[PDB]
Amino acid sequence: SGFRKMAFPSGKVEGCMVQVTCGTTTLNGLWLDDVVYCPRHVICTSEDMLNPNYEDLLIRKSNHNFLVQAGNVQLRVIGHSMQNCVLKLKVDTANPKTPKYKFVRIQPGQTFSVLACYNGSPSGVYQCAMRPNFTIKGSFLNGSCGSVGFNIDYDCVSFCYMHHMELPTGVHAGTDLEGNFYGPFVDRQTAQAAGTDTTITVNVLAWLYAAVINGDRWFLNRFTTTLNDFNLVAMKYNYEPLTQDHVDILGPLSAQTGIAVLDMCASLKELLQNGMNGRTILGSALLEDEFTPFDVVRQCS
Amino acid sequence: SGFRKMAFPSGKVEGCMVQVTCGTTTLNGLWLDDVVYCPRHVICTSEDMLNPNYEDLLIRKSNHNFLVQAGNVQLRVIGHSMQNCVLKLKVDTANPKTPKYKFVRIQPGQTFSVLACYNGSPSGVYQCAMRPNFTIKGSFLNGSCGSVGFNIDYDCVSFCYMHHMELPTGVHAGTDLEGNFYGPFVDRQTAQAAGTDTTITVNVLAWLYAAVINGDRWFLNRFTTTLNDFNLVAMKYNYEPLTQDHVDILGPLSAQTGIAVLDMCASLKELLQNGMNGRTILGSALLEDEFTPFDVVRQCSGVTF
Ligand SMILES: CC(=O)c1ccccc1C(=O)O
Ligand SMILES: [Cl-]
Ligand code: NA
Repeated sequence: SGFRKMAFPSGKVEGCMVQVTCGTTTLNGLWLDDVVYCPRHVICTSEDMLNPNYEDLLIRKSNHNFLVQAGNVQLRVIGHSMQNCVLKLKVDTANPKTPKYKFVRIQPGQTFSVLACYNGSPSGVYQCAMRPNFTIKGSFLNGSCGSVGFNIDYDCVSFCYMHHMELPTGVHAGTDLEGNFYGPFVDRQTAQAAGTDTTITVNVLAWLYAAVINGDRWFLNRFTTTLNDFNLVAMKYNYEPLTQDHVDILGPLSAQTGIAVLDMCASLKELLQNGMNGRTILGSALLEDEFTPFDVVRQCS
Repeated sequence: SGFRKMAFPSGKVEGCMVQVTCGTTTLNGLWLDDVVYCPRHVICTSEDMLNPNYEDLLIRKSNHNFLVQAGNVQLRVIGHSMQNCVLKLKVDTANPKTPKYKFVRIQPGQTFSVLACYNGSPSGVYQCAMRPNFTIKGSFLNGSCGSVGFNIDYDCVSFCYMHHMELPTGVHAGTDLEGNFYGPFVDRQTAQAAGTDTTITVNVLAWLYAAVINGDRWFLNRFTTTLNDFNLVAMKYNYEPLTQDHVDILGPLSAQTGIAVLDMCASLKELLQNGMNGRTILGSALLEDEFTPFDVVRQCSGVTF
């Protein structure tokens, strides 16, 4: 038992991290087979920050303007193309540490591990969720651009995030590994701000199910609710709407605990009204929204 | 900017994990050079665990009584011995993935990363503190025994923990890699409980410094205090006494922010007395005590491995 914010083992991603340099700009790249993926803004200079013309800046580069370093080895760039906001450097060596991998674009509420890297070297690993406003609450200093987010369900590494920038409110924005941003953001230093954030309702319920599995029942009540009445109350606390999809997804946790999803929704309504009265759930004094139903079942008995 | 609970990158340790089976018991081993380390209680049946005689049980065993698997490869066991509560299994082959490593014993209050494993397969990594009562608040299921805890200093892995058991309260107990328990526990199926725990004062202060550095500042104030004064408050609230050593360890963060430790203790004093006035610090409603001063400086300066 016990319940912890738990990341995937990072070894399969550590073997893929490299340094990419262009002009005076150094950031992280991701080395899979014979390709290195990195944010295209590596090719920008001081004035290219506001309104860069990427197609114009790239056409002015040759393969030999890109310095790629895997530890001590200098990889040789033989090819370069752009896909959306991601630059792809072909190299003469395929990475011998390349794992089974795939690229997936996740939805708001999904969780992944982040391997924070500086100068192509890993610094640490932690768990994040894609917020409903398409940002992540990360830990990223200058030089962390090119750091990736991933899941490792069953020895295959699914890459879902590459880090591009920090927005003025201290939250983080990036792309899938095909270079398409999550949310309405662009790789320009023009004024940008995230939408108002909301609490991931389905994840809060999954964590309440986790608390019950780990033998906590103090927050339950004899009440139930309609899905509609639940959504009318929840949205008054900036909670995401709960859909029939979300209800279906909680089915197995419902079955294991014998508490119906709409009975647990009644428990959540009460917690939102009363708070915790000096108690904690699974070690938190807040309702936690960065554990998915899949996360809860993976970690729990 | 931003501040998260962050583990060390685990790859150097994933390359050392193997599966050890003896009879019906499977659990995890650590394979370093030509030795596999695991808990001695692998050699016990359920009946044995009630009142085990490890000396006597172990001599009755032989090398071929121990199945050691590194992925889809059997290792050949050529020797077996016991050091305290750890079994050492000498094998015919050195781990070609052995990193630069030391065995280290940590102090209460210090943090480390756990690589949770099952059947010799790394499953997850998370950051823990050795509690003042010598338990860790882990996440472990059946089969997790032999999972290890570690730090990284430059390119050297310092192994500090091997998982042995869950206590009735949901918290976890284990040894260093020389087989000495952390806390007053024994490897036997018997009634054991965690001492009442306390809050790691110097870690809470480090976390308030991380809050300030990330622009969380409401809890600050014009006041200051003394060790004596604060410590009488600490004692009252089940906090560790704050030593002059703790105040010296926080020097960097007191500098880099222009808050003095007793300045910051005055903020913490008010928080324990008054509460958080329904606010949060770094997205917590609790005073968080599993970040060391080193953890805060490492994360707010970008130290790499
Ligand atoms: C890269 C990143 O997230 C970051 C972190 C801290 C300060 C600035 C940035 C930036 O957007 O360059
Ligand atoms: Cl998804
Ligand atoms: Na003060």
